Amino acid sequence: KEEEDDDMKELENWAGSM
Amino acid sequence: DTHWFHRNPLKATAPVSFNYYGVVTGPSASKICNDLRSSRARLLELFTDLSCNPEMMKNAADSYFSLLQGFINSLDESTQESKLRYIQNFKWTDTLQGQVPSAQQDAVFELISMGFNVALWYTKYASRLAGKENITEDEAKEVHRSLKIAAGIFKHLKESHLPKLITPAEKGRDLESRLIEAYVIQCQAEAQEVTIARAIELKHAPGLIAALAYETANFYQKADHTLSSLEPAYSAKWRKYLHLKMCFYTAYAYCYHGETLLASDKCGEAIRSLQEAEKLYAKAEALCKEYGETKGPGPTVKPSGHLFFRKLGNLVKNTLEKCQRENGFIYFQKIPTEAPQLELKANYGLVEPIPFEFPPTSVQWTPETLAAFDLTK
Repeated sequence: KEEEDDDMKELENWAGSM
Repeated sequence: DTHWFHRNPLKATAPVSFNYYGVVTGPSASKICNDLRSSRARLLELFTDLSCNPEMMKNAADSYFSLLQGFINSLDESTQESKLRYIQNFKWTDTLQGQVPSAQQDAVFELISMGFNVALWYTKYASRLAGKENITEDEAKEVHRSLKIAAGIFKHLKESHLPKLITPAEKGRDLESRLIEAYVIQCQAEAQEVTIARAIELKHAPGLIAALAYETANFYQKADHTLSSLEPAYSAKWRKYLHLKMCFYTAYAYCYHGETLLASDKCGEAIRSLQEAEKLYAKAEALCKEYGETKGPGPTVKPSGHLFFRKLGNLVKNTLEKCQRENGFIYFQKIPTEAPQLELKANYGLVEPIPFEFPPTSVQWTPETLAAFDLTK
């Protein structure tokens, strides 16, 4: 299943930018 | 793609001259007073300046705080403090107190009070961007960043500076521990709002969205609660905003949670989840009206139509109808009696406030310049 984890990153990168 | 963030008024302060008359003796001590006076004035002007951006604020703020820092920090001993700490009286209004000012003759009081206004400015810069119908991607990110910057300033003020104040703040005042904590929390919730919108627009898994939404609601609840020991009179408007947003985002959680259940062939449960979403949304729909009828700080607003408020409404109906349709030809499942309970996972950290520190004491402060003060009158 496991997709949820993969996505979580894309936010962390968007947020952890500025 | 837009957000509505309730904002209380900025704090206002008495202009401060930094004129010590016979005390100051010398070209150098006089210059530092003018530089303090003018850097302060320029900073204050930015708070109401519409062309101001985050860069200007930081630039003007550092300029002032670095000079102001000469009234607080010792130049050599980290255990000592400027002899000038008490030389100047500073006078400030408070966010819930209207025009009723409060004054302390303490340079530490000024540093915290002005810093607090810098933080508010960032929350207001964020909320202005969030309201543009045309808001771009970069602007949304800036909204998020600005709120995180604000969170970190408020928090820094609270942890490392508030405890220096020899006169504690009275209940309800901006420099009090409990109130200042609510601003930190609100900023996190508001910033997390932007994150959720990107995740939704970006089509992320419903489990993540539901969880993030739920945590957002929880933050709003904690802020609401944090303020709850305040006099109801002047907190009532603000708490209505927080509570409305809390209910509103819980609906978001139930809505996306329904998708998770439906995707799991638990459609009966999914329908029940969406029904709770309708309820939470209606509660929010009720609270947002009370806010518009509730007197208190900031302009009057009537939250219903915000593009944000209506989207969840359309999402709930369409998501609900989808479930029942599946149920009618596919699942044939019972609708559970009790609403589902929410996960409550641990923090996702997407909301971490950006750490703040004031700049170092300006290099204009030297022992010679400092020596040109007091002299005892």
